[PDB]
Amino acid sequence: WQSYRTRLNTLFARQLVARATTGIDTILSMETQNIQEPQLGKGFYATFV
Amino acid sequence: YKSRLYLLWLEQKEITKTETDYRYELKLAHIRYDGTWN
Repeated sequence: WQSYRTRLNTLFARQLVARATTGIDTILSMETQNIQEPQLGKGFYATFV
Repeated sequence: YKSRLYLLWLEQKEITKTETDYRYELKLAHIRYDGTWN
């Protein structure tokens, strides 16, 4: 949209499947909630303080 | 794959061209979280 990129989908569930093999205790854990997804095309991340 | 069980198999379909020949397809299915299959 103009110069913005909005993520439309998610890959969370795909990574969740492997974690899920140990049950609910893992599925609902904080570590699970820290799953990362790929960046939206060419670009980079940066910190501005 | 992706720590999930998948079943992969090859199937043969008979096609009339007459003469007989065969078409081949590969199928893949997997277990869902509720135990059902896709």
